[PDB]
Amino acid sequence: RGGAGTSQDGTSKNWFKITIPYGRKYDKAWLLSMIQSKSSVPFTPIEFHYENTRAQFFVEDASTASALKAVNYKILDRENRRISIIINSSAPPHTILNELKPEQVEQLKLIMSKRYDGSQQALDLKGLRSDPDLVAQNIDVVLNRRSSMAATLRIIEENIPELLSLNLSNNRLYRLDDMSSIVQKAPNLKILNLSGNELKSERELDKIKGLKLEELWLDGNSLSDTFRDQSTYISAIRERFPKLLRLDGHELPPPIAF
Repeated sequence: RGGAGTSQDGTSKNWFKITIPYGRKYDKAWLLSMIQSKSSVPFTPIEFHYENTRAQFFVEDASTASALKAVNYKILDRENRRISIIINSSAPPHTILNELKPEQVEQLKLIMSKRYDGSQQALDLKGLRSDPDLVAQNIDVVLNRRSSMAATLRIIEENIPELLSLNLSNNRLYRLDDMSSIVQKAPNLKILNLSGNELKSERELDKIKGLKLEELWLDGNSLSDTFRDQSTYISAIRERFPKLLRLDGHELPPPIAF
């Protein structure tokens, strides 16, 4: 019965992840022998596995896991470097789990660099699906999904803290919640896009609102056939993005102070 880790969640279970930076540079048998010979207590590798250049295994007993953190910088390999143990709390064996793992990310950062420009900050991050490089690479970075879009923005934040544009059309993407943060990450972002995408309810622009968009786009989206004339469009849209100046490529009449 219930005492310290039952099949009924919210128990004294608690799962972890050991991830060893630069593991696959050693014998799955050696490395695991040492990360023991120095461990206060014995343990039990749960679903060990490599990933690019790392090795990472889960644990259960919160006590076990934590006695490995003391194995940190203890083992000392061939070339004479120090093994490094990164211990982190987490979900059980490959729980549902979504997102992109460290590699792909530090890999996505590349498509962008070769995409973002410093002449005009034009991060023509357009149609990423149908795109070479990542093309053929299991690289299913789908910006519509919070996950990608997430990192996708973390990089803009982390590397480009002055972006002035962000062509992002066509990328079959609907809910605009996820990229809600951009307002903080992409301040100077003046222009933007969402063109030929998939946005029915203009009520989305309400989310990404905070962008003083001295220019925008928004056609191709269902958001089209759901309005009166090009006037209800402008008049609506124009709200969230007042100082708006251009749109979908056509001329947009002057502002209107008071």
